[PDB]
Amino acid sequence: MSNIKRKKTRKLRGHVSHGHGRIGKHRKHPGGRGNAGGMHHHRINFDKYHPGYFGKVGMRNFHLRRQHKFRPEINLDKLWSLVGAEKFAELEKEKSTKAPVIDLVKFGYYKLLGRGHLPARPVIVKAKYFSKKAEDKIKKAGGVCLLSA
Amino acid sequence: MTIRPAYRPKIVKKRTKHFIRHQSDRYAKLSHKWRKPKGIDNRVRRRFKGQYLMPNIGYGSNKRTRHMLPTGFKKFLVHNVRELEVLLMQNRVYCGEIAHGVSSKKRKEIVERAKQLSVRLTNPNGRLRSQE
Amino acid sequence: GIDINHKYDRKVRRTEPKSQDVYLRLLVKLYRFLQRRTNKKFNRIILKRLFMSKINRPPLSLQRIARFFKAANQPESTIVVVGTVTDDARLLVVPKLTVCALHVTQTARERILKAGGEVLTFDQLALRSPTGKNTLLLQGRRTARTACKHFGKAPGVPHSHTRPYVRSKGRKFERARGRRSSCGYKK
RNA sequence: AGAGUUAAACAGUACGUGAAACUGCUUAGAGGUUAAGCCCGAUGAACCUGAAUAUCCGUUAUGGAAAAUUCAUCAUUAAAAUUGUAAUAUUUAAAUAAUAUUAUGAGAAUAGUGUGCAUUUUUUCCAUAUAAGGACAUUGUAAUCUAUUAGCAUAUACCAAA
RNA sequence: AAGUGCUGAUAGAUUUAUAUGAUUACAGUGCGUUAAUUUUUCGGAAUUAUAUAAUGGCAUAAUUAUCAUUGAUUUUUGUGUUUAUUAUAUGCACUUGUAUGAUUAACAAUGCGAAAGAUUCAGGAUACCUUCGGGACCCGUCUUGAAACACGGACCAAGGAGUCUAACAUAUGUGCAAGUUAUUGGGAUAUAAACCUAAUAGCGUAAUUAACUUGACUAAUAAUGGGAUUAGUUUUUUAGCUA
RNA sequence: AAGAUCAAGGUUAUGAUAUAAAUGUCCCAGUGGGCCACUUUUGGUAAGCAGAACUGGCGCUGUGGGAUGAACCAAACGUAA
RNA sequence: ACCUAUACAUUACCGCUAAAGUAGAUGAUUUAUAUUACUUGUGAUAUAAAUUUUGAAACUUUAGUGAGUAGGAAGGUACAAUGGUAUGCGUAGAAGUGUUUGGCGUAAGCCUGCAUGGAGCUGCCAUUGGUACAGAUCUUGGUGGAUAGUAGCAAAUAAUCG
Repeated sequence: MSNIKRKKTRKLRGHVSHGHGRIGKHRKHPGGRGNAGGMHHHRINFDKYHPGYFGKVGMRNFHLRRQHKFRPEINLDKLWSLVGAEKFAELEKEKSTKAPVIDLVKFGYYKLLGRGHLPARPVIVKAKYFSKKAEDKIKKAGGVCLLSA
Repeated sequence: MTIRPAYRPKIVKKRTKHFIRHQSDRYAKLSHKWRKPKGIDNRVRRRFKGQYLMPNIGYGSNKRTRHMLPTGFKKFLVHNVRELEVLLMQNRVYCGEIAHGVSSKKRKEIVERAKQLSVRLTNPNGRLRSQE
Repeated sequence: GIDINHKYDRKVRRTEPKSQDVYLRLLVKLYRFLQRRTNKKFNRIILKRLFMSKINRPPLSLQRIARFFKAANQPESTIVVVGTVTDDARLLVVPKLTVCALHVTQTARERILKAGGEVLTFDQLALRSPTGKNTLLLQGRRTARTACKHFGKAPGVPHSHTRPYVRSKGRKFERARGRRSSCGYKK
């Protein structure tokens, strides 16, 4: 880890003002502490760089317990990565006792998202919540979405 | 006597005088050990004539005369016998310089070994002594 | 009164890779011997391409190796990547080639070796092809990184799509005054 | 103050070690030019440091003296390694390659013997020699080289006016 | 305007030229073609007597540009005549010859390494003294500017001031990588370490709207598509060069 | 009208140059108290005064020169012959 | 005509920047020769002689330039500690410290000698910091010039014989 031997503050001895300019010397809190005055002196610096700083986009949601809404997402970009790699080539086979029934829910992703374009191979996806578009491309691949606990 | 290291161009010491630090002759608190004048009032820093010399690179010795003692021999700090044995092949660039912490009994061995190897020692009279 | 030996005379570019890696510099030393001794620009840029910082070296994924095959006049090609080679799960069919790389991630080595391709070190590509015959030099996507987004962070001039430096994304995190026409101004 | 004691009082009760500031003495030197202090150059004093070898046109030629023995010119004998090659195993199935093991051939040397083991050779020392006993150092002249300064001596061209 | 010819003085002269890099080029001289004239008058030396190429000068002709045409000048080309000049046809041996891109040495004198011991010579702003010239105003600092009749600092020693930590951005290195982070804890111990590591959680893997919400389409692929500037490679085709 | 496909083109169509240039990141220090001169100027009788325009210095710059000197002149300083 | 800046020219030398090569050693290269091939003259091979073991995270080699506060970066130096190491040093004298010892480096600073000393200590590669002082009307201790004596030690007379 650490060396103050790699610090340049070591090197700045002496250099009389240690990189903290002779005329205007670095003295404790020259611009007012923190985000102060953000309506005044730092107004340039806040809208630049943080702009939405300040007011409101109000819809106060008293007691959002983020278990109701949590809903993690898998894309239809990916979705075939739920299928173990040596079985992934095994169902490209061509052999049907089929179609591909992937349990999305036990892979922990509440919601199947739309993102588009999978191989023509039919996939049945067992998922709680649907992108209608994810289902639309799955139905074009000839599978289905079977809706799932 | 001892045969000089490898044909040097004459060692230009180019500024010889210890840089001494500005006003060491004014003050015993200000040590002769050089410390560069950074300060806004310095006549030394603006290099006015007659305010001595600030170590500027151009006093720098030729990279051939770099290290050579004027009897040729560059200094190798010899802790003991095995250390001496390094400079057996390197008579003609290096001298054994017996570290001050070494006792006389070992020094007698070092000096003796040094004569065998025919490598110069700079200080033999080191720790010698009409003594036990 | 030299009018004018101002600047820049410090230039720009690494003579030697900024890395302690004893392996990496041996490849540089190898290709540096191959540069002027055998002419040809494949030696000239691979020497440079080892100098490269980790950024400007961003990981080339296996589907990018597989799209290059679809290229005309490219079927017999030993794909060069001076880089980390990363496994793309989404490519169902990974085509045969020998791929020469600095590092290949272990999941990427299995899908090259399954293909059935060889995963090769650059020193064995140098032996095979000192004339760089039938190579293809691939460079990664640097545009991907989160740092590139943040640069240019400016409000005013009808831009940015830049991402403000925000620890937390949500409502009450910089949705309000200055993002929207409602709370004074549009970005 | 002597003396004793102690390895040492250069450990004798601010006591291990022992600084600076500062002061006395001694030793050297000077003293009206800035009060003093200072740097550089030249320079004297004290003080110190550095100091090399063989050759004109080359240092080889030649002679003597000593010593060597695997090698010495090389042969043989023994000892183990190297170069190249192959096999059997492993590594990577297999290939090339590499590695362990094993084997062959080419050779070179460490020890022993041998023409000789100073028939001679070779190795090792010494002397003498051509301009000259030299090139470390400092000096002379002359020939050159780079930058430059300052003259000399030689001969034209053209233009105006004449 | 002509290296036509030539003298003096000044300072410099890295020369590790095989650390892991050159010593090559030319010239002189001798060798074995001859003759003739001349000079020294000995040894030798010069010029003249060939072929080839170039160039200038003469005459002639064509073009092209130009000052104006009486006459000149230009760039290009050809031809004839004669003459001069210069280069090529001048190889090999030897060479203290010239240069070889920082080419200082021929040649010589002197001191002297004279065993340990140690003479003699050369060279020196060590400390410091001396003698001469010249230069040197007090640092730190704020300040436009400090030697200031600006401020602190009598003098000296030792403590003594851009840190640590949480959380953060950027640069970079490292590990692994579409994932990563074990160390909350448990297993274990050579012990507050190392080794092992259940399970989550964090962040990343979709964002944006206030939120409800919905979902980046195209294609297994298209590093976003197309397009324009871009590298690197393979590649049609051709030329030159080298092997 | 754009995107734009196709074919034609002697010499690239002022002059010197390029210390290579362009580009990005740091959101980096330091600065936000200037001072002086040529020239141009406003206020003021004027000022070593208050304030602009352009440009150079000084600020951050000694050295040589103006006897002297922050700034003017000449000139930008590795170390020496 | 003369004088003359760190300017200007040249040269050696420092640094920084630039620009180029350097990395077949069971091999390469040079030199001399004997043999063989071709040829006039060259190469191959054999032999003998010689050079070459490159911090190739540097050297050899090259050129142009250097004011500098604020500031930035780069590379060292010193100081205390720690892992490793030099089969480190050491009471036969460590460390410390005084020091016209000698020398090295542009410097930061280093070593050594000599004297004093008495018990422990250092170099190198990595590793961490309460890490380097002249100052802060700095702190704390010590010490000067003022000044071995200048202020003064003087109000209430002030003793004195002895």
